[PDB]
Amino acid sequence: GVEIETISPGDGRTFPKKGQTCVVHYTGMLQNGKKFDSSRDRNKPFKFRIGKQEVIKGFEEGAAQMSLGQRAKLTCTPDVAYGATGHPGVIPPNATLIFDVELLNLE
Repeated sequence: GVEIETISPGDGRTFPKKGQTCVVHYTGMLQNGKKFDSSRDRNKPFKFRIGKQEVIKGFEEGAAQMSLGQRAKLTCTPDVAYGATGHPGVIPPNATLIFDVELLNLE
């Protein structure tokens, strides 16, 4: 389950498609917890493409449901990202993930 909470401004029409390399200022957040990941710290805004299952499934479905300039807010279910496994040391099992995602992309 991917739930989108978009901070309004953007264009609403430039949607990511297959084979398009896109640029996202993401920001990770644990529900009832602190941050765990941020592109704002490294300031390299994470160039990635669509259609290769590179990212987790909760972040993948929310990427296609945004547009250029928009500022959404993800709520990733445990089963789509790590809730069975848990990323060792960083993500516990059965974790519900929160993301601040802005789509300032190319292509």
